[PDB]
Amino acid sequence: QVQLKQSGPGLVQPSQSLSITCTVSGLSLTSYGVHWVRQSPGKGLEWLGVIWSGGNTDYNAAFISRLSISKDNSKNQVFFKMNSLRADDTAIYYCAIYYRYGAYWGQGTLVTVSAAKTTAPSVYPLAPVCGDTGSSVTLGCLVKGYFPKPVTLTWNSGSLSSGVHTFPAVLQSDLYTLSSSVTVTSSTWPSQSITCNVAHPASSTKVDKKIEPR
Amino acid sequence: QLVLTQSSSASFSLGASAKLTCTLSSQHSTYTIDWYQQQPLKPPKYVMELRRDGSHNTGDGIPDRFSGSSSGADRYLSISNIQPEDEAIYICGVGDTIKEQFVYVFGGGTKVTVLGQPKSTPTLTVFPPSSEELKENKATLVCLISNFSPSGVTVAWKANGTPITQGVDTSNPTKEGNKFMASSFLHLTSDQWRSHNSFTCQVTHEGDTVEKSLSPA
Amino acid sequence: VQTGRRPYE
Ligand code: NA
Repeated sequence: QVQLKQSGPGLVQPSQSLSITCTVSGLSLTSYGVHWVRQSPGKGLEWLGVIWSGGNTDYNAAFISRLSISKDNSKNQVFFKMNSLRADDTAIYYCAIYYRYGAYWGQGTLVTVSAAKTTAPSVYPLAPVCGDTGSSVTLGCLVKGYFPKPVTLTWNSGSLSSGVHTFPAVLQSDLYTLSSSVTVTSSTWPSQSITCNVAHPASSTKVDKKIEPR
Repeated sequence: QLVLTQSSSASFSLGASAKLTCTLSSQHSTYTIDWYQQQPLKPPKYVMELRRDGSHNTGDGIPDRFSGSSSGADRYLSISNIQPEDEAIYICGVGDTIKEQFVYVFGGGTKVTVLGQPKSTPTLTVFPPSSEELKENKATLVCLISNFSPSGVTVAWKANGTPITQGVDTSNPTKEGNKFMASSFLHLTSDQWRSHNSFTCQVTHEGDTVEKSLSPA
Repeated sequence: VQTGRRPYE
């Protein structure tokens, strides 16, 4: 099937540049236009620009002075570049491809425009309290004091996906804290290994924490 | 100006038939629009193309209960037998040529709330500090609140039965299926943790308080 | 009659 995969750093210092690549698999950019869109927290969707199949472009007039979209047909990639970012350029950015009748969307790039320092999270395994007996058991992972969003958290490198609740980050004193829990049967754990995997692209850190009974 | 006007919110009873309105700017009343459905912090999903005679083409993964109609500048999205799964922000979009250039614009979005759903009591999961955190002379208490509906909750922490407010760190509720999730953290030093007898996370939801306790003992 | 522009080509 058709997939739009976005890549590029999300943390941008004020007045610096944002670059995002959209890699398209399963269709040819010689036949489709690619739009760029963004949504900022409770502020609605803004259309930014488009590159048509033939390579010509159109831009939102509020952005044309600092926005550039180009593409490489042979690689099937679209390059989005915006200069001179300000605090209110903080948003999730999406590429999109329309057809009769529908649209494919990139997964989105969470863009944070900030002068604050990158901080890697401290990751802690959470074992149930002593005296926890029933047929199921809930395990946890605490991801503490990182900047910026996002962090990507999985269990056993993805091969445990059922019963997983990931709670969105809370922000306080300029650092984020997040938690995730997984529910498994008592016969599964601790008989078998359960590990929290935490990746934080901005600090280039990947951490694995095994949950051990306490 | 090319402008799409939508109310910011709308409310319907479960199983009722719902209609959302998007109004085009007067000079663009004959225009074809797109409808989208969006979940918070997710890419929008294409719902349909809707033309001025009210005929439409629905996108993939949209059920039969969605349809469209028109009346002059107005474009309607109708959902019959409205389900909880239809709770979302609905957005219209329109394109034009303006001074020789392609422009596309979105409406402000309408948040749809489906009233009359079954209530759901929060599940609390509490975790004490890991021994790894304790070796850094720190202690974070974790309270995970899930499987609740409607979304209104308040969280209160207590130490030795006394309300405490310093070090509390509580999230807004967020959507999971048709339920809601929230987390609350209590940031302490290892010394505060070890010198108290108990701490309690207390969740009030629809005038019902549920609570769980943690002890250093 | 003008019907606008479509986001697909
Ligand atoms: Na293209």
